[PDB]
Amino acid sequence: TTCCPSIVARSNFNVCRLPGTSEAICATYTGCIIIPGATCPGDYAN
Repeated sequence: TTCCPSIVARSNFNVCRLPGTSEAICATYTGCIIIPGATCPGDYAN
């Protein structure tokens, strides 16, 4: 599951993913995170 710290970060993440870039690279690129669960925390609400 991906969780993002802000709207901007999510929007950036989604563009990063368009060419097929791995989630892990898009995460470090944007500040979004990958978690094994489905429940994003309050400080990664977007």
